[PDB]
Amino acid sequence: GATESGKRMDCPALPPGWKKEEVIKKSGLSAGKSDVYYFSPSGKKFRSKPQLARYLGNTVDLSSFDFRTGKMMP
DNA sequence: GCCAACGTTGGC
DNA sequence: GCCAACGTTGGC
Repeated sequence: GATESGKRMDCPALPPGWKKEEVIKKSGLSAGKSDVYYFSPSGKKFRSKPQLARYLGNTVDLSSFDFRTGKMMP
């Protein structure tokens, strides 16, 4: 489910077609930690909440959006 | 030229 | 001291 890594998965808190993936760092000082990425319906990758907000504009309110989990967490 | 994966760091 | 957010870069 939602806490699987290495798996592209729907993010139901975002508009239709958005997906999320958690990538485990393979090497270096933070090996084993993770980065979370989002993918637009067109497949473009997004790496931060401000980046999502710039792109989505007023079609979403990301104020309570938790980037790491992909859930709204007021 | 693109882009995933690394490391950096300002703001907290 | 941590980490959200991003810049850089080698490998392609």
